[PDB]
Amino acid sequence: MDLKIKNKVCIITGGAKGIGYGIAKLWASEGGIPVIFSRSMPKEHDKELKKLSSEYEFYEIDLKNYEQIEKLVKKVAIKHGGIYALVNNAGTNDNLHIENTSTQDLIKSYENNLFHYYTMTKECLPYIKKEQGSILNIVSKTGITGQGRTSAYASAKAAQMGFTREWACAFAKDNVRVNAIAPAEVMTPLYEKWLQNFPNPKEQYEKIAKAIPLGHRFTTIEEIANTAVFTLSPLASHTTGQILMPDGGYVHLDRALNW
Amino acid sequence: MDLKIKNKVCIITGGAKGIGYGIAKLWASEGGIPVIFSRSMPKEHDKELKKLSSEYEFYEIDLKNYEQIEKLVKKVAIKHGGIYALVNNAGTNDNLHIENTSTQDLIKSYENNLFHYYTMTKECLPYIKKEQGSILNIVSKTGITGQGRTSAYASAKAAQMGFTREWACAFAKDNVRVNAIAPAEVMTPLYEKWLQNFPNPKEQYEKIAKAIPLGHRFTTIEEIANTAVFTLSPLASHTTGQILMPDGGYVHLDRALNWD
Repeated sequence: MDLKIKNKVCIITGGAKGIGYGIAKLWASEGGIPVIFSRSMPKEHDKELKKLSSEYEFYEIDLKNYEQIEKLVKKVAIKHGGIYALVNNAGTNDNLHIENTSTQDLIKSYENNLFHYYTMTKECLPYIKKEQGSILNIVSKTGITGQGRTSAYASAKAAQMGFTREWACAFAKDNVRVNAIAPAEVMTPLYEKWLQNFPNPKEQYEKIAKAIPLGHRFTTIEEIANTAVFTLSPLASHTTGQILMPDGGYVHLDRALNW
Repeated sequence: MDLKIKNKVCIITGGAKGIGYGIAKLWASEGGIPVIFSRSMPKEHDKELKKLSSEYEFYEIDLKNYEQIEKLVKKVAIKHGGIYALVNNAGTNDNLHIENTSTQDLIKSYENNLFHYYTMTKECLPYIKKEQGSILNIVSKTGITGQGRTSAYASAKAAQMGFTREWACAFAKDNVRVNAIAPAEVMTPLYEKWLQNFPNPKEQYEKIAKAIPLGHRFTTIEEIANTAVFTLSPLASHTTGQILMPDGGYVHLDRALNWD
């Protein structure tokens, strides 16, 4: 299947690790040019991305600094001639519960998880409109389902679903598509380290994983990336405003399901 | 992108024309083997599918005949060694409004549009489970949004969304994925024929298409097929229970949206 993304530039925030890095590698392996906006880039990942895409670039960026985003997005467009797509992905679940988190720390969490989806999209939009490209917002099941001790992350993820619908409305006339992917449980190196905090890591994994109908196992980075890159590509040219769940059935299947 | 469907068999009901045929062609272009279950097969379409896949087959079938379905699904599995996927797609919008349609005629509509989704899936399931394959139900925006003068079609399409969720639950343990695609307005030769019946076909098209946010134009068969075949493939290996809308924004974006 020819995704028709050869030499198309995609900026990926938080693209140096985890889901974002999986999207970056697949974008490059399909002929696209990934541009990584992250605070840091592991040297081994820089090496692999360079092997996959000779025009790939890493831009060291503090996504809480709006002026740095404006400067760096413009440098990307100058270097490459334009931008076809943006994947907003930087952020983490910081488990900030309302009952012991101040409003000020909610806002600090939004600085880390929410506001740069807006700033990045604002600055990329003139270029993405010119190329009739794509915006993809990586969100989370938690913005749909809740979780119970993570008010700041849950509301940021839902806000980004709202941006997805709003920007889909705003730019459909421009033939710019705007979609989101809501992963549920995705195995990443960071998740693996978290599981290793537990007295029995395999037991904790199985405790979480048994609630996933399809295979009682976490989604893979590859599975998220496959749907992300297909959705960004022109082969998904009438898909907009969608919140996509490649999640093993986590959101939609009967909560009581078991083996 | 390597979809990893080389030599995998997919049965497509209503696969001789329109959306089903687009799925069949793309399945074959990507290395899969499409098997078409329909009442008839255009000669030119048979020629094109054979050009794409020497093992493609057309089986003439009355999808209201459950025993013929049983016998022909078995024939496919014997011939090819198994079945990886099923696309349930046969049916039409017959615009049967409740106020002037008897319950008997509702049921006759279900014979045309609904019951064979169950029968086909029942008979394919042992084979698809063995191959840890995929079931894809083609439904319609109308099962979600309603329309207003098509009770039989709307309820059949919604019933099939129910089957999608139920079968996803039933066979997740078997690593069988079950999903649906809900197209909105898809340009097909059948749609073009329907439009040509109006005194002003262009204006009728534009009246409908102006309500589609992405481009004020119908979805293409290729757009439906691309999402269908990707979803069927092992690359969507954690996608199940989904009702997918490649639809230009028809279901989800503000109904008031316009280009002003």
